Amino acid sequence: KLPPGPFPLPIIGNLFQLELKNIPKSFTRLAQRFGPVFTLYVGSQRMVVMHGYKAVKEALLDYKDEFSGRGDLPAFHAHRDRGIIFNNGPTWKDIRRFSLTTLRNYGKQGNESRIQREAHFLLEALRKTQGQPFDPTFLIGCAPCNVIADILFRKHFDYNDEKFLRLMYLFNENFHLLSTPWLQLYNNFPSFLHYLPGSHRKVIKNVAEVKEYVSERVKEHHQSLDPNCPRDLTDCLLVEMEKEKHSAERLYTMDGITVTVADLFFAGTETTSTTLRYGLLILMKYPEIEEKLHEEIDRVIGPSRIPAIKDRQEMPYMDAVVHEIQRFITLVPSNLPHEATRDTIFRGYLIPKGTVVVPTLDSVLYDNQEFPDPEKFKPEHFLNENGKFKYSDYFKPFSTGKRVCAGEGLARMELFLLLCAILQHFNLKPLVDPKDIDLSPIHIGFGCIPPRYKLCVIPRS
Ligand code: HEM
Ligand SMILES: O=C(O)CCCCCCCCCn1ccnc1
Repeated sequence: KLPPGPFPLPIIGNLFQLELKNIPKSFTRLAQRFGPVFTLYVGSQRMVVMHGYKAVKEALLDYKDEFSGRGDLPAFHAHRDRGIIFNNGPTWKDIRRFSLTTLRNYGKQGNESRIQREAHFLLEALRKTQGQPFDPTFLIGCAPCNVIADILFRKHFDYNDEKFLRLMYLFNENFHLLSTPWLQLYNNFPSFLHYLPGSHRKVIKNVAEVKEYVSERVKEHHQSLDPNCPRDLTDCLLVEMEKEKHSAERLYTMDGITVTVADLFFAGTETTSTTLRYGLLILMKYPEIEEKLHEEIDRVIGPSRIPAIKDRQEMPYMDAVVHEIQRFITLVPSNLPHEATRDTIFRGYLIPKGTVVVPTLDSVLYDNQEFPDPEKFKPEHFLNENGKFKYSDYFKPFSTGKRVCAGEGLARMELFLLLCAILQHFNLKPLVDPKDIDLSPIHIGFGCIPPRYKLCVIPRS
């Protein structure tokens, strides 16, 4: 006995129910017609979609083990059932718990200091543009890139090095491309379409170039490994592997490790970068907000002292903007796809093993009761009428549960420390009138991709 759904047609199924440029808006339409749990078939891959905090909460927390699987994402058949993001096999639980442990120890003062170092290079690069117009995409991006780099490869990159930029280029191209209608079709009809021309070929060339670059980095680390002396997360995984040779039941291969690593790298980068990039664009739209932030920075931190995590509890306005940048932009709006590990019962309904379960996040992030006027950027969505920070259980842009984002703590510290560093030293100057900025995502699918723009940064000191 399944959840309500539209009458699915042969082979295509429910395709017609969805606008491919805007799946999330199409899920919300379905939420009115059929309620907070509904059944879609696309391909003949059956999926269950939950809408609204109540229904999204339950699915993620109440039925933890049941929905802890990873729905199939064919663009990433080079990552599939290895690593962490894209993996549905029995190899998942142990790689995830171990990578989590490792991050937390590299992370505690290590993350604050690491991020803090990186901001010196970031600011230098922003100064360097000598107040003239620049696309921030591959400037602001280098900062979260380096941070995940040093954790992963103890490697640090200059801002103009060829390969660095090429990695960032691929990260960005795949994200744009994975948010286009053409890719959405690819994702549910992979065997009809895979071998045809079109930009799934590009997204796949690119997944491979990234895996190849990482591959080489993991072999480099083999060949000069001091087992006594990890230098980065790569070594720790190599080390977990060597402790595991005398065992026919293998839970790490060179392959296993290169994927864990690629996952962390591209997620460690593209994710923070998009957020930051969409944050600056928002703040050029609302000059009054950017200015309230300058006053609070100058009052609590002053012209020059480096920003720290301890400054957060003391800046309730920044805290609400960093929260609202994330809330408003709904970076991953349909979440990452879950799947039923087991046949299960949800509220009243049957969900078979192998059903893709979509616990949609923008429906939570955009609750009309939690956040009146959810369509508007409004810092006071996280402030009592009293100027103090207002916590929300509805702030789930990292999801929650057995598969909660592995990079949460890092990302959150990044958006804060970095936004702070940026605005302390510069003001934003756009090249169009604040009134004229479209803040709407240009591509909506896998992520929400912001308009491409240029700006100027004007030194404060
Ligand atoms: C900056 C904003 C970020 C957002 C909004 C975000 C969001 C998400 C979301 C929504 C998921 C899906 C959770 C689920 O399966 O239910 C996810 C998974 C994941 N994220 Fe992130 N992320 C961000 C940054 C990062 C960073 C910085 C890293 C790593 C350094 C990271 C690493 C991962 C990994 C490895 C998974 C797969 C988890 C698993 O299946 O066990 N993310 N992320
Ligand atoms: O294809 C590659 O190897 C690199 C490009 C992949 C870009 C995907 C970025 C999506 C952000 C969603 N996410 C992924 C993990 N945590 C959040």
